[PDB]
Amino acid sequence: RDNIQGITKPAIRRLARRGGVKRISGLIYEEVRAVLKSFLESVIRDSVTYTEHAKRKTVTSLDVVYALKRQGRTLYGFGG
Amino acid sequence: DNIQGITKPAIRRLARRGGVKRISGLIYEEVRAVLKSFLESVIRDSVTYTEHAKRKTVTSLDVVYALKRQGRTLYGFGG
Amino acid sequence: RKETYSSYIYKVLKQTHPDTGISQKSMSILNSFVNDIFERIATEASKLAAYNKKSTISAREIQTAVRLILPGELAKHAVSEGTRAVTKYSSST
Amino acid sequence: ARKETYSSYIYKVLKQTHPDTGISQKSMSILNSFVNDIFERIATEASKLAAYNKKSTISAREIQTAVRLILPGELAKHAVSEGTRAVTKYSSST
Amino acid sequence: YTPSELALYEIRKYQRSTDLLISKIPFARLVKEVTDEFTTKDQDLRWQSMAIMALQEASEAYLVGLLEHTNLLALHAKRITIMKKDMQLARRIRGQFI
Amino acid sequence: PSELALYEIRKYQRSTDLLISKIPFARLVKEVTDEFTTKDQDLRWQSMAIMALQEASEAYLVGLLEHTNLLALHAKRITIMKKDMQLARRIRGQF
Amino acid sequence: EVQLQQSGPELVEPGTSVKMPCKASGYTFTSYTIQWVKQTPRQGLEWIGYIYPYNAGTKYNEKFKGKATLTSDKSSSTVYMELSSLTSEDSAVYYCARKSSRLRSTLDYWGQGTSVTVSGSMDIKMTQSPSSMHASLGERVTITCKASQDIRSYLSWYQQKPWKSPKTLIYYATSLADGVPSRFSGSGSGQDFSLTINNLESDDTATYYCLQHGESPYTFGSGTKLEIK
Amino acid sequence: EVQLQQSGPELVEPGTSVKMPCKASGYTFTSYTIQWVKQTPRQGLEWIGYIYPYNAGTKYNEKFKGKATLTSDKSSSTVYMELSSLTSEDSAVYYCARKSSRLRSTLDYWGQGTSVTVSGSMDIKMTQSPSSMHASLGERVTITCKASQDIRSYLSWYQQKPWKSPKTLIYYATSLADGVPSRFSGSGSGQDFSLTINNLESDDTATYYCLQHGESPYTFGSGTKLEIK
Amino acid sequence: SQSRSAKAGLTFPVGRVHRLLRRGNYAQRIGSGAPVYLTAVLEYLAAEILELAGNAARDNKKTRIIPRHLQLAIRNDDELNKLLGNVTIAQGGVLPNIHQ
Amino acid sequence: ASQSRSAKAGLTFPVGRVHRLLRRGNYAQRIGSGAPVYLTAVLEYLAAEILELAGNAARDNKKTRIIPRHLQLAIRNDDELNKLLGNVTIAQGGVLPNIHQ
DNA sequence: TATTTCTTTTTTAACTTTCGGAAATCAAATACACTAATATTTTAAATTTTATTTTTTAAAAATAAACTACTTTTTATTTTTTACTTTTTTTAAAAATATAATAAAATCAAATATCA
DNA sequence: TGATATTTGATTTTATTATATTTTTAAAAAAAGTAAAAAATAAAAAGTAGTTTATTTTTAAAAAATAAAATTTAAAATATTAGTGTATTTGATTTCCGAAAGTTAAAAAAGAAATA
Repeated sequence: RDNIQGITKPAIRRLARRGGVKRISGLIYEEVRAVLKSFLESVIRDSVTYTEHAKRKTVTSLDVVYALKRQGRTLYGFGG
Repeated sequence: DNIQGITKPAIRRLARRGGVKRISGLIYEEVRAVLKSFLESVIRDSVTYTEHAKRKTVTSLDVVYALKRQGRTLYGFGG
Repeated sequence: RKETYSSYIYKVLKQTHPDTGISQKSMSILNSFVNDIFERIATEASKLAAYNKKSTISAREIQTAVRLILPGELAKHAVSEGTRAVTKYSSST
Repeated sequence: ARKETYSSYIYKVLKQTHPDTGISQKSMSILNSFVNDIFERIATEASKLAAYNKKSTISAREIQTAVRLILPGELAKHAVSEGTRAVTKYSSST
Repeated sequence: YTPSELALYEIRKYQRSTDLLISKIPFARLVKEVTDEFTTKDQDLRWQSMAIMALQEASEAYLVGLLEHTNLLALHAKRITIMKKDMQLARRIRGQFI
Repeated sequence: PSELALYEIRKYQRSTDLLISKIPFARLVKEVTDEFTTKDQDLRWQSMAIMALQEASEAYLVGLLEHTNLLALHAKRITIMKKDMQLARRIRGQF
Repeated sequence: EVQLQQSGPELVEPGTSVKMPCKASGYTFTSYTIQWVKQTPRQGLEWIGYIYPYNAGTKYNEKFKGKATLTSDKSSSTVYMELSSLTSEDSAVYYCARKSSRLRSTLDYWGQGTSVTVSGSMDIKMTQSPSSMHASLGERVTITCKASQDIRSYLSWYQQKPWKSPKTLIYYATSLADGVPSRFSGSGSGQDFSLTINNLESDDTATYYCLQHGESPYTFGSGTKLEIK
Repeated sequence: EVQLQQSGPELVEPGTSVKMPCKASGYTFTSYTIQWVKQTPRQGLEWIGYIYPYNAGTKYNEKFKGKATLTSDKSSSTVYMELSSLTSEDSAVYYCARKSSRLRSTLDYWGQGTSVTVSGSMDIKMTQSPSSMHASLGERVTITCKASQDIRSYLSWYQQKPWKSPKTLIYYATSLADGVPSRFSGSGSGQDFSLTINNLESDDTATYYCLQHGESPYTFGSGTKLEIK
Repeated sequence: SQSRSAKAGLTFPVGRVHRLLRRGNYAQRIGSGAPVYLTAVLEYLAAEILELAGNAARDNKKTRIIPRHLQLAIRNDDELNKLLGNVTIAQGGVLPNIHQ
Repeated sequence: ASQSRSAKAGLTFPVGRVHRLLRRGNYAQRIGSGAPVYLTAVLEYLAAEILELAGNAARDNKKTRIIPRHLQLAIRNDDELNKLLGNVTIAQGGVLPNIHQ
């Protein structure tokens, strides 16, 4: 259906199992979806600004790293 | 002691400004420890800045720069 | 001599509220604000230029820096206010 | 030299501590990013230190004081010891 | 085994692994949907594969950290069920609304 | 009692004064400075530097206590306890 | 994009309370205030008040102090408006409109509006001189909005078609709104402001309003009907 | 300005377990490991193990596994070592010493020590060449500690006066420990290292140990007791 | 000799911003029209902050702007709290808030 | 003969390239001759420390290759290295095996 | 305590040309993200029971707050000595700049081993 | 056992090093004026101590809410080839801005100044 629904409930259960969670309320899944959407919106806005400044029509892996570094979340392993 | 100079009423006043309705008894020593650790970090950076400039006095600008180094920017004293 | 924005902040205020005043400490606060925002935008513009193998800061670097630093409608109004100034100055010069 | 990396020197440094141990491509990319990140951190702090004191030169002392601010605890002590020893060897040759 | 035992086994299993837990194709579709609302005037933006991979790595790291803090808040109130009310509180004590 | 606490909360949020005394804080800052430099070099402290450091310290303490109070209400309490402050510090992530 | 979804028409007896939902989608709820406006034939457009969902802070037009009450629910991105003790004149159409917190901003997007049907000297007087005018299919038009006291540039221009929610044309007295044809142009500052339609069209038939937001109660214009032959 | 306070001497019969603390003050408690060392006259100094307060991670010597257990309490800033199933040979002096997590740093501060009395092939063996030597004042003295296997530069020199805690002289085989007169010098790499005392003094009478921390079990030297006549 | 700021229609100085950009180690060459843009943006931000602070000062029957008015103006609206999220304003107090 | 500056100071990392990156990086008008050598020594020390910790981590798994998991284990298991890299994500690093009742 | 007018009075900013350099600009060869089809399987969704946990109520316990009355500090006023920051001059020392000639480090495949 | 992924040796474009020279900073040395500290002293608020009350946190149990398991269809992600049309990147040329002295004129920060 919707693209947010593509983040299936088993995936969120796996993500919580990595975080050390034993039990999960039923209302968590929509909240996790909202949190992911907000994070993606911020980072993608910054990344698209970086891409459009360079007069490019593709978003390279360096724009994402620069956007994440702006938001204060440095990411090693993809350049920069 | 100099840490005991930060008295119980002062901590209660700070808590009221935070909106706290009633304070446990073990909070006061924990607040003293938290304040002391904050001071150690900020004063370490400030003293490093002061000694770089070959000065014997800590100016109002050294504290501001030490604060800004840690993402705790302060307006009203320069910079 | 200590350079400050105080002389300009006084005249900018007089346009909005011709009677209110600014105390010394609140003017120090506003001066620090202006310096801080200048530093932020200039640093982001320099990073933008360095990222793109360019050796000059232009109005486009500053525009993109404003769009990255300022949030939302606040950024939208600063772009239009800054574009009006570059246009009028260019025509006069 | 179209693309410049530190990978040639990280191999040499690793081939001293662990002659047998190798390193993957992703790990080398991570270490390249780490070295670039720390370089830009210390250089930025040194530039600010020179700006605050109305000096136009980044000397060895600006770099020392920048290392002391960025690196925490016992990293700063050993890093200052390592840097001070390299400048002494460089100057003794010249 | 028992439901309590299986959760511990799953926790240990998913802490050892380093691979990505969200599927690739749905996340790519979500990224393209989100980017369509920033470039919708007349320009369509493409996405490199490595760009989406970096974005997904960063997103999953952020989500795992947030869920760890949510679990801490759940343990604070003497519960083991993480609820909606302590994800919102973790989201706000950290401050960063990303 | 239950009413007076609200009055103090209302009064101390209106003011902008420094809630910690000045001389004890100056003594504490001069004591802490020794652990970093007291060997042969004793540093001196400008008055305005002390004022700036006090303002920063009190702002940090007030914010941490607000987050602690938010934590106490999460566990359905009115008393803020030590575990609340420790958890708030841990979740904030910076010291 | 941004839409302020609004409920359907409601009929009710006097002495009663009614709630209207104004759902907001396509933007961040807390960044913008929600403004409520009522439209009648007798009084034109009146501004009721606003709520700021970020801190839940409200401001009320003194004529509606008590009759209108705003609450906001951050969970469902909706703002509710309560009219109490309904009276014969409380019958009108009620729009919810989005305004940013920035001072230069105007009421950007409006809601469809609910039709509710029942069965203060220091205001800024907004004098719209041409009450109506007939024009052909491509000459130019000028509409004047004078203000009693000085409002610097916080004046925006609105076009409202028959049986439709208004549309923003100008804001800050010179700036062009988004997605607005370049022929529309506004000017003026201080006391006297003007709007101009350069190339008249078939789709330019509507009532044109001037709105000021420099002072505490926002006072709309008086209206201007323009028929094109 | 760091002190690792340790409890007083305690005498136990065989079979009753003992708990000894390491109260640490003057430093950030979580950033440094706490190392535990046993000293006897039959074998000399031996390394039991360490605890890392930051993650409560432990590592033990092969001999002492099952005979020692390390715990930490961050709230009280205390590290305990507990011995179980005691024997008359457990009678010794147990020092608690701090070592930073840095690979290069050594056991830089030692506790006062607590004295209790009860009433490996692949480990590198470090060999000190002079077991004892006499030297007048102002003469050069050299001590050699060879290594069974290769250690790059991880070797430190310790001076222990009679019935006192050891003092750190040189770490990383060349670097002078903080607060140590420049008369002391270190040299060597690989398997051959040396300690040199340039100008002897009245109080330079003590035993001098070489300690290597290159491999998993840390092994002290045999000992070399300088004497001055 | 018309000044650059008056030529652009601003109050804040364009020449001083050009001098601060060149001597600040930002780029090798600072193309013109960048001081104009930055000066316009700086003037806009300062004017917005000042106008909100003055509006807060008038509502308190005060004829002067004190740090508390500035703190109120910044914390009372979004997009200015976000811009100044990490900033402590001296003598500014805290925002009045109580919990249930 | 010509001796490289890194060989002159006894380093593996490049002193000349660090000098060049400082000159074109817009940090200061002038760059002293001692700054590249200091910075190169610090960078080499930090890289060697992390590499050797990661190698020790790799050995304990009976592994010869270093993968990002070993770097993540090396940094997160250390306190000062964790403070230095407090807000840093490492691709494919996972999370520490941390469970608490 | 701010807010002025005046007066300085150095100190910047504005103007003018002369050139060196960087940025805009087509054009071309190419790398590559995006579709379509397929299919084999891995994963996810849905119903239903049950088994674990969270919420509510009632008593018991721990513990903070509120007076009340005294001490212990702080705070404000002068004040003197003492160290420390700031300003000028110069002169020794160090970095910028240019130009060949050198020495190193990306690239491209190969050779066998390596690891997981 | 298997075979994608890492370790290696030779070509070659490209920095790195070296050598004179000129400028320029930054490190002494002598004043000269702030500005922090350490005493002395009473007003004057602020903190400490103690007991009792009155408020809340904690505990144990029973009713309730709800999430994890177990199957069992059903939907969809992986992987692999196929074409295609787009957009990225690299090289040569006119255009065009920005730098670099030298200079002249504004303009902005300090100061005793009047009134506010």
